[PDB]
Amino acid sequence: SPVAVIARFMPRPDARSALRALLDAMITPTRAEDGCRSYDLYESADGGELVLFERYRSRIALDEHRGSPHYLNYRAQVGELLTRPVAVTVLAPLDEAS
Amino acid sequence: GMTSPVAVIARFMPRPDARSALRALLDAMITPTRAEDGCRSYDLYESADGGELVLFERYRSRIALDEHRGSPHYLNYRAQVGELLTRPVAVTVLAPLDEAS
Repeated sequence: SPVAVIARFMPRPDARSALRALLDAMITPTRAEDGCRSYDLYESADGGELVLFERYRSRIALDEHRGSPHYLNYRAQVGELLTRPVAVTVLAPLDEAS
Repeated sequence: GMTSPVAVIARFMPRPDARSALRALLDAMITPTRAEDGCRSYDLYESADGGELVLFERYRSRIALDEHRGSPHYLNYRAQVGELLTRPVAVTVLAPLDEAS
């Protein structure tokens, strides 16, 4: 049933701070979603991308996240900060210990 | 720094005929890698579109990742993986900014 997402963000150099702020504001409300198992934020070693790794209980839970007030606000603003669109990969677990 | 936790995303794009072989190769990594003192997690997924297999790995330190990369299981895997794929493994090393316990 459960699902995960990798989302990769390549900010414009002048928009890195704004991107970090936008993603920072997602963490609390997203982790508070009934169907969110985890939601973690990283920077690539080469510093070129911020990466979110997200895990949800079901496809329904992921749909709900994508309709949430916090998500909608983020989605309204994120595109304008990036060199290219968010690279999103939805995942289905094959062997996830938890 | 070197004592700080790290994560790794590794993406694999098998040839269609090699998919079950790749799954078996990656499966064999799971028990010994999770057993590493320094491995926090090591989880296998497939992409929603079925084209990729993806490992998400978390290590207690960069040192632990280096230990992983020197291990007998890793070296066996490294010797064989490329031959199953349409392109080399796509590997990203990650530094946590906000990773919950």
